[PDB]
Amino acid sequence: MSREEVESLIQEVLEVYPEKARKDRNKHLAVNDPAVTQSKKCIISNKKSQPGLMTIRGCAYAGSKGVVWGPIKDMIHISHGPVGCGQYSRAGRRNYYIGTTGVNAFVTMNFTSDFQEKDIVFGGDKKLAKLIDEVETLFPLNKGISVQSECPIGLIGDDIESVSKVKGAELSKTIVPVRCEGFRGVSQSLGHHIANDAVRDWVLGKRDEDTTFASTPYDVAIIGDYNIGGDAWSSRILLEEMGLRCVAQWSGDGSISEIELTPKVKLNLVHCYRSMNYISRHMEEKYGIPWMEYNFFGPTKTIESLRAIAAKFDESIQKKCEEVIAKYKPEWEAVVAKYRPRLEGKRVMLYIGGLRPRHVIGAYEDLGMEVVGTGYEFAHNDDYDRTMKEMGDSTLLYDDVTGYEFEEFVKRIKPDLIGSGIKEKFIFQKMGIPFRQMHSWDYSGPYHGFDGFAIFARDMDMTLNNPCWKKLQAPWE
Amino acid sequence: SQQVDKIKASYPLFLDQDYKDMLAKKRDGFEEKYPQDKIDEVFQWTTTKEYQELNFQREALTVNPAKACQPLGAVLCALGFEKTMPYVHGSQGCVAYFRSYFNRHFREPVSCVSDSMTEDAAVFGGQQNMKDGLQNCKATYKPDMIAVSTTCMAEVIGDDLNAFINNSKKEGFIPDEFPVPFAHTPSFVGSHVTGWDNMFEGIARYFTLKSMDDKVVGSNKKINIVPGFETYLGNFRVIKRMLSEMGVGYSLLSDPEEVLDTPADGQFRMYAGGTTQEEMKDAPNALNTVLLQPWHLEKTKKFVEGTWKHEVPKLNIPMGLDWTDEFLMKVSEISGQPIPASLTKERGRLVDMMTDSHTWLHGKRFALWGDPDFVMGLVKFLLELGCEPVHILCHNGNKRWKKAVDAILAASPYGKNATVYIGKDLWHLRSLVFTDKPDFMIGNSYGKFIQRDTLHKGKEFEVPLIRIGFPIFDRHHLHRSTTLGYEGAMQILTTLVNSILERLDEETRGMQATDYNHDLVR
Amino acid sequence: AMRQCAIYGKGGIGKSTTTQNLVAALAEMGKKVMIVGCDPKADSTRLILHSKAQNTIMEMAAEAGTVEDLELEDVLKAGYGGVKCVESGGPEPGVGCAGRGVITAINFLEEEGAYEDDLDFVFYDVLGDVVCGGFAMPIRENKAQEIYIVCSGEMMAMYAANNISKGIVKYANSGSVRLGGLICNSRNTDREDELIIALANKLGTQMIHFVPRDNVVQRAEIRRMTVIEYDPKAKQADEYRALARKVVDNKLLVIPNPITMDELEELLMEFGIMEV
Amino acid sequence: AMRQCAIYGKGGIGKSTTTQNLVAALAEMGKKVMIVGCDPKADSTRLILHSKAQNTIMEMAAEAGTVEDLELEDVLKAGYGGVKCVESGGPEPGVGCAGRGVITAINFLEEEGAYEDDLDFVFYDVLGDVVCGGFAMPIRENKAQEIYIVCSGEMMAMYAANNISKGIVKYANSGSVRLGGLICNSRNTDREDELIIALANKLGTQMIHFVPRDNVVQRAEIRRMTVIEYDPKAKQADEYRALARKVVDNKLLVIPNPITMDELEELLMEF
Ligand SMILES: Nc1ncnc2c1ncn2[C@@H]1O[C@H](COP(=O)(O)OP(=O)(O)CP(=O)(O)O)[C@@H](O)[C@H]1O
Ligand SMILES: Nc1ncnc2c1ncn2[C@@H]1O[C@H](COP(=O)(O)OP(=O)(O)O)[C@@H](O)[C@H]1O
Ligand code: ICS
Ligand code: CLF
Ligand code: SF4
Ligand SMILES: [Fe+3]
Ligand SMILES: [Mg+2]
Ligand SMILES: [Mg+2]
Repeated sequence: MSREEVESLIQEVLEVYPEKARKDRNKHLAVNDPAVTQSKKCIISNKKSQPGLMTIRGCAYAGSKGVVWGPIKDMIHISHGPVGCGQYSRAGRRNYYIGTTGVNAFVTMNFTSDFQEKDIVFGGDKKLAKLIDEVETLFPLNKGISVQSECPIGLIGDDIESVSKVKGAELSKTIVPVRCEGFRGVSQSLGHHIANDAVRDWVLGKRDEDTTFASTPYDVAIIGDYNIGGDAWSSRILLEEMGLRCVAQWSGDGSISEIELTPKVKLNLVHCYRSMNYISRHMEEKYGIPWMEYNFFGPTKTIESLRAIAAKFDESIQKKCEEVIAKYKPEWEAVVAKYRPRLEGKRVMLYIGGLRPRHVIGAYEDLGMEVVGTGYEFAHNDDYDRTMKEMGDSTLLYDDVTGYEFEEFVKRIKPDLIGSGIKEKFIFQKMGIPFRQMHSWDYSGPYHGFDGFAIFARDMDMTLNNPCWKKLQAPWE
Repeated sequence: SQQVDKIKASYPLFLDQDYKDMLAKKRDGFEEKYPQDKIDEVFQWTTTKEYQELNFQREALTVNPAKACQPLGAVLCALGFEKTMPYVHGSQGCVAYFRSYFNRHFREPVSCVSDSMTEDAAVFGGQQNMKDGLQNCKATYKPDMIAVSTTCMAEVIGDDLNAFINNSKKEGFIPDEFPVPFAHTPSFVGSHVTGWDNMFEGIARYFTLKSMDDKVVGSNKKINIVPGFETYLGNFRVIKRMLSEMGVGYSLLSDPEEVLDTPADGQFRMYAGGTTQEEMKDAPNALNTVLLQPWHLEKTKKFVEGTWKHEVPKLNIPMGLDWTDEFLMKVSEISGQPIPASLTKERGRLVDMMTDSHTWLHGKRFALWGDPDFVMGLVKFLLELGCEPVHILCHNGNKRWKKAVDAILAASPYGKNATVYIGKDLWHLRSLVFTDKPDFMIGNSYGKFIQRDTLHKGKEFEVPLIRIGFPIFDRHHLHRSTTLGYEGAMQILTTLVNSILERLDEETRGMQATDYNHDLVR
Repeated sequence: AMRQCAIYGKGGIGKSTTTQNLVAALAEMGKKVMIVGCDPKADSTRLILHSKAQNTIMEMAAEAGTVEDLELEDVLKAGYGGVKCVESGGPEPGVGCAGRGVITAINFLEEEGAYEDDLDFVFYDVLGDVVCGGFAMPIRENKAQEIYIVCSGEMMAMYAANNISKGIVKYANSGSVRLGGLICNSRNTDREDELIIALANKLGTQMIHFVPRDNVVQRAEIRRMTVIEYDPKAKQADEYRALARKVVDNKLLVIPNPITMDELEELLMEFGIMEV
Repeated sequence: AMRQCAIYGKGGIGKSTTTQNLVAALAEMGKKVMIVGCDPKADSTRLILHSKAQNTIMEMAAEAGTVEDLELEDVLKAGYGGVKCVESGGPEPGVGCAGRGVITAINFLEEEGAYEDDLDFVFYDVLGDVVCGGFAMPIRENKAQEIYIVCSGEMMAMYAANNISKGIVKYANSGSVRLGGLICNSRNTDREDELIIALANKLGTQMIHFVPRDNVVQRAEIRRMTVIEYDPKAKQADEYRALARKVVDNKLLVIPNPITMDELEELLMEF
């Protein structure tokens, strides 16, 4: 608070770095101006991380396997390479699904080619071919396979496209080779892009010349909702109560047939712009399908989204929209009446991935809370363009923040609440600052939609006002 | 919908009729799902001996492994040294996973850095990343030591850690005397425990190799203890407690017990406690060195015997009654200190517990998995308790270890129905608990999906999971437990017999059906 | 109608010289050609551009930040006869991963659409030893369809030819790539032409042309040009035109049949190698 | 006082032949020597063994599943003069990662105590295309302390020398590996000896020996032998003994000062 003072804090924190890192990090920290429309004038993003500074970022494999492909429930996803990557990512993300796991669905499982030294030296294409035969033997109801490359696959030049084509034809199966070796790009983000392109090239066009699906004018798809703790379900219920038909959700609780049917819809509803804008633009260019961003975090944004979406159709849908909004009005008003008095005026700092750092702000504001700092691991400048108008003047923005920076900023701004990831959580709890996981929802949720808002409000209150936070100082000190 | 005074999270929210209806429409409309009867038929097939034969013919596919990769272990080793920053040369995705993995098991901060090698560093090598990374890390987080390991991309391209680190020093990116020990930790060799061995031997070498000339075995009158890969805080603690109780001078080499358990008192402590650099430098002057987990400390053992000239005792992990006895007698022999009355009494209290609970333990059948030393200690103690290990799995075990465990099994009439599996995974183990059902599984949190699968066949086929091992993500604070020594044996015994009794109560809780055996007193 | 060719053969056997002179000859007869250098030494386009340099894809990626920041205009340059030139780039010896450089570079060229179809030929100039998958990137599906192997009548050059054919069979059978012939870059050995013709038959291919050892090559090279540009009516210039025409008109594209070490030793003995 | 030596140079320049003929001569003198082949075509010991099949470390590892299951006496063989021979091995061309094969093989040798036993010399025979970190495994600390670069009076072969010296510098500055000299494997070019002596001084090293071009080298090779074994009294055999003697008594170990591609062009015009 106060622009000169925030700029002072930034320069103080930067003093610890060597010149090269100091010069770089300076470009990734900003004091917000809601007026500014071109964030390139104010902050730089989507650049390589400085070595040794404890970035919070992950890799392209996390962005491809962990985020986009992993949730698709009736396919089997191969972590191709050594045993590490697939094991750390096994069931760490709560992309919820309905299925019979190990039989027709496979999301929580870890399939891997478990590369050994002889596989590196002699290459793994023969092992991958045999692995695919064994998958078909032991999991006959799988509806397709993806091959998610880890680092060594990309270095040694294994030809996984050729293997996917030959085995695909031999077994009449969709097999999707993904070059998401983790050293590509600079973060999870290039993994999104690589994964989108793999969907485009290997899956999405499968029904291009099939007309057996009966489409309606109210057909939509939810693009970029990974159903964390059931988020997509509590969004999908609203769209369908509004009279729309949700043919697909990408990719939380998603199925390969939903993906193949998606080119038949009338409108693509994009929640996560960062991870799925690529295939959204593709679908408009090839199929003529328009897309629109929406936001189902909190009642103000949900209501605004529902009306914006409904205006895209006809009067019948707009009538149903207002009827949905009327139905849920006393529910979220009771949530606000109960929890807003407990949270009013509290100040929050966020640090998340590529969407939620701006997207959840409205929900905090519906509870009378103030977001005084936000930032992203891997957003691009078109994300910051959308962020600066959502944030207050002289709030702090930080891109690819370091462990050191984030801590120093928190010590000076002294938020009442911090919303970030598992690698941040236990640091700030020890400083006595209430912390909410804003990736995993701290094993709670959903937070999307009206039903989600009630849980979000409950969770923020339970943590911010918990009796544990008064107990950190021993009485004799 | 929500009632504001009884808000529903995902469970049981999505059991509401309107959500159930919506999910049914999603499935039938767009998922083109196999019919339920087909799903049931395939599920039943996956429980058969026919499926098991296909399953065990796998040569290329791994499903649900029960191991992780080398640098995970290197990081844990490095965390055990005073003000030491683990540093993994290579790709940053790895480090985000290492930290998260450990965050979830210990519920604590885990500090580790990367030098973020990207595509152009893969092609040109990571020398510049090491230079900037070391300078940056030192300036920013102010460690007294940086312990360098590698991710697999840096191992494929053969980045020479030694050269890169020395050039960083020669070019003034970090002071020449600043300690930067290193180890190559290729993920496509061995497992996380191999990484721990490699890191430790690297650190030991760094502090002792050049200064052996003034060393004299036995001159500091201590015993070195090397714990290996250890994720139970209680295990570091119980070893220190017993040695102090005996009045034995000791030095625990790699000791992350403080940094993994800092108080929440208003400040974040990036570092706490740990083995000091002086302790490592002075280690060759110890009477001897004891390795707590010998089956993954073979490189360390070669270095300690060949360079420090310590006559490392041939000792099993100190788990269960016999092997804790042998550990204490060997420590007594090395140090000259008698085993004190207090530890003798503790032993007798474990024996008392064994006599008290033997009737409920007798003949109970277990499947179990984990790391090689842990698994063999658990097998040994199960035999002592009159239990039957049946399915013993160690995904990262080797042939010599398997023969050693077969020999332990053969030495007891309770080992007659047991088979030891190496290089097999939890999908293999799944088949085993269907075709040759045990009473319980002892394993880590990944076992919960097997329990779920067995219940779906039927309540009478369910195999309950007993959580002992690593990682444990779906219970809280079990990392504070002990598995070593008499104290760990008491904790394990208690967990086993009460797992048995908990299940028997569940099976006898049926009013006017099974509750004739719902005894108050057991 | 765009033909892609990959040139293989032992290091220092004359791949880059022969390729660039061949390509210059091709341009000289009106063909539109691109040369893709797949050798981390990055000297595969020096004679076509004039100056000994050309900024490589990998170093320009390192300058711009990542490969994603790279523009085709920055790394693809035209030289003699309008030939388009590009180098993968790579590390200096004994560090890094040259193989990944080739992978990155060729994926980049594909993605940025460098294969415009205003091209009659693409030639890949590839590292001698081919020690990993990356150096086979040029002969995967939708890349080079024809392979020419440069060798000579020396034992080491012929073994390499045979060894490289071993590696070829994998990609010929997974894809459509074929061996179009052996180019004999002469080392003035006894009965050199008959020896290579004989090896060609063993493999099932042909000796597509015999290139004489001429020091007009060393002349043009220090002058940083092809012979075609340096002295258009040298006899060696006519030799490259001849090779160029044969390549254009070649229809012999086979899957090679590698021979054993004992077979290769017997062949050289048949041609007098043990005679003093 | 075992001396570890690594041989580098332009592809096709004669590294493997020169190394094996050198080693035969050392063994003839009574030196105990091990040759380590660091090339996936595994042809570094072909002339020393030539009797019975050689199995490579990587091939034997694949058959056994991992390197840990491998024993040293399965892959380490003795040939002419009791010279001990071992090959890294690696994939056929165009697949896998030969660089990692060399790393793995040398790590194995280190771990299994190959460098115990009282050897006077170890030679690493490396391939010409040093395209990654793995092929510089032989010059890491605790490996080769002396590098000999084989060259000739041909341009490509001097540019290779210089460029290899470039690569050597990061290891030389960080450890104890040093350039021991240039070995001129003659291509019968005009005033070749003077010219290589000249390049040596710009770099700061020496031309330790001039090896004549003699087709007996190729005749011996066809018979899978060194000249020392094939024709112990040939002129060329005496050349290799001469070379071996210099190597035995050599003390000149320096850090290379590579020159510009311009200075090299200067050298070749001025001759
Ligand atoms: N002094 C000499 N006179 C005549 N021929 C010689 C020679 N030295 C080596 N040769 C020949 O040169 C050819 C190549 O020799 P060698 O195989 O030793 O080269 P190299 O080891 O540098 C090939 P690479 O780079 O693939 O590793 C062999 O046929 C060998 O007989
Ligand atoms: N036909 C020829 N006559 C004379 N010298 C040649 C001929 N072809 C190539 N050379 C020379 O041989 C050397 C190696 O050629 P180069 O094309 O660089 O080999 P590679 O490309 O196989 O590494 C170069 O100096 C070149 O000038
Ligand atoms: S996909 Fe992205 S880091 Fe858009 S990689 Fe990440 S389940 Fe975050 S801010 Mo984890 S761009 Fe989703 C995300 Fe947001 S895994 Fe989840 S919470 S809305
Ligand atoms: S960026 Fe994997 S965790 Fe690593 S050392 Fe290799 S096995 Fe282990 Fe991303 S794709 Fe994966 S997670 Fe890293 S390795 Fe690369
Ligand atoms: S062999 Fe090829 S893939 Fe392996 S490191 Fe060397 S260059 Fe890279
Ligand atoms: Fe905690
Ligand atoms: Mg060339
Ligand atoms: Mg050789």
